Amino acid sequence: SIKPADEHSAGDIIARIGSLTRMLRDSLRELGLDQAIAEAAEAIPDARDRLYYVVQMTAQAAERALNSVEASQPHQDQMEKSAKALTQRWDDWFADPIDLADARELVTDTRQFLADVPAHTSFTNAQLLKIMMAQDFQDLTGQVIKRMMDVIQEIERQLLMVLLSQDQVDDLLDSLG
Amino acid sequence: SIKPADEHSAGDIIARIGSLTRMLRDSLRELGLDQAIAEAAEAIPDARDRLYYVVQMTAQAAERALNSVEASQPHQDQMEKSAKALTQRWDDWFADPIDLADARELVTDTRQFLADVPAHTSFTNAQLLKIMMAQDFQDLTGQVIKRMMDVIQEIERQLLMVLLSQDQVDDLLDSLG
Amino acid sequence: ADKELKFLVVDDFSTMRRIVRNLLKELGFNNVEEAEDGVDALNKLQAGGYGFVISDWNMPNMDGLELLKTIRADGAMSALPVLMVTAEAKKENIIAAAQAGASGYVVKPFTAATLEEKLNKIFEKLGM
Amino acid sequence: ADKELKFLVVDDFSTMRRIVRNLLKELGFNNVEEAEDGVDALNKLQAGGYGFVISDWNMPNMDGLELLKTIRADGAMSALPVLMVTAEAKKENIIAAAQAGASGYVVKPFTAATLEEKLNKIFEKLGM
Ligand code: BEF
Ligand code: BEF
Ligand SMILES: [Mg+2]
Ligand SMILES: [Mg+2]
Repeated sequence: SIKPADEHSAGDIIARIGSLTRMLRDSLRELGLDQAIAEAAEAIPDARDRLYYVVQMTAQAAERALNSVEASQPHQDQMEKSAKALTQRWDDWFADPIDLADARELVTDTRQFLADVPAHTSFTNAQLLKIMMAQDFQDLTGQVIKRMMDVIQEIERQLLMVLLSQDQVDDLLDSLG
Repeated sequence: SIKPADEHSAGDIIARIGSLTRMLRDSLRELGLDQAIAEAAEAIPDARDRLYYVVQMTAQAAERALNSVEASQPHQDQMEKSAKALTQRWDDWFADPIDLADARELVTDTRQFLADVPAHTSFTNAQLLKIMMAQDFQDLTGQVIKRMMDVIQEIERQLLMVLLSQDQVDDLLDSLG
Repeated sequence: ADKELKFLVVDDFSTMRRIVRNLLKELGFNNVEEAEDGVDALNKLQAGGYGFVISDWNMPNMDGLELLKTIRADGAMSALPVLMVTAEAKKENIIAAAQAGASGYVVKPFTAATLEEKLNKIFEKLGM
Repeated sequence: ADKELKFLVVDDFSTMRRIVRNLLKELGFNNVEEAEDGVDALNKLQAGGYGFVISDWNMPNMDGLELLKTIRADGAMSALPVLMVTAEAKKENIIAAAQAGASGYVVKPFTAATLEEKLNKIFEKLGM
């Protein structure tokens, strides 16, 4: 370390960053962009709620139906093995030695099946309404992506200036009207 | 307009904005934050794809199931009116004057129903797999909100420094292995 | 109400028009048509036949409140029933649409029970 | 394969663990357990009994590749079958998990047909 001499000290470099620092602090502070970059930085604390909202609705309307599909399968199952159970019983009565007794018991047991179908068939058809209805989350979860994309657009030009229930709704309309 | 005189001209004010302008341009340009605010502004062009992705998956896995529920109802319906149709036919045969003829035709027609149940019951049970399987979008649509929230975090500190198939996957593993 | 009654379901989201279509199918109304915004809605109301309208508020080209006042101000559709089905919940907007001449108001997410409940409350006061 | 075979489904998303549970229920495997990350996964593999593992890649605390090398390096679980079911598709990661000792690799979104297809291809080479 012999050549040269009059060389910037560690302080002189830091000394300089400080000047550029204050200079910055103040161009923004005077041109009023100290403002701008502060409206965009405080938007982030919000959009994190909207993106954590879309994941709420998602983990819901996705476990909701998944729960119907969960409870509708048992009935499609039961109702199907019984029809298959009886289709067998009958094929046999009709192939085996006539047995009037079994002929009665077979009619009794299928008239029973005929009676239970509705219970299963209905329920399963009521879960399909769960699955449907419950999906509404798109429209909702969708309008929040509608807005949250408009916000990400401002936060964009702000760095462009600087760089270029249903029960309450009735209590209302009915209490004031 | 009589008092005073030595007052800033329109030019002098603009003249000044320009000085604060260049001063800004250059504090950033030298402190290297001309950089930073440019990595965040060019992230926006991306996140708009990820938020338009989450709406793709949403409008899909939401029309998919809505389509199963659409096609499963007809079968729960048909299968139920038939069971009700026959439960009636039988109640009558058994209450009305004995008619051996109708007794045959009634057994024939319910053994038929017993045969069709599976076709309906299965199909409906195969649409519940559509509805299930198809919902996978949460995990997917979810990991993109995972990432897109990490990005909105950088774009945050960048304004804090400045302001404080499955067929190809086998062609691979099998062609190199 | 007459089951042939012609409905006009207006909303910018497919998901949500289809969910209301079905809900109406369960209620027996199979003469239903869709619209994606205020303008397209008025375009069909121009064709004629409609006797009942269910609309959302937030939509491009012409929002719901604009479509509501447009129908209430047109001499040939002024009394056309209009049930609001939207996500807006600020007492200030409920009032706003209320004073604009809204037949009814339903907030999303809503139950199938709630839709029928307000569809009948509308057929009741209009003797439909 | 023996229908009592104990499976360990590891993934950070509920939606996705439940979708694989069911898929396995349709295949007859009712002895299945869940895990939300590499660590919790190893915690259960510690309890013992498992003979088959299906895991995702991207997960907190301990990702999938870390869980793969951990099992392949432990003397008491080294040969435990490990089928990968993740979203990563870069040939570079497929290779990476491949060289790490992955039994199989399934990319999301996948078909029920594809899961069974790779679950059997794994039972085939291991004579399970
Ligand atoms: F879009 Be609506 F106002 F819910
Ligand atoms: F989260 Be895995 F990698 F799809
Ligand atoms: Mg809308
Ligand atoms: Mg994951």
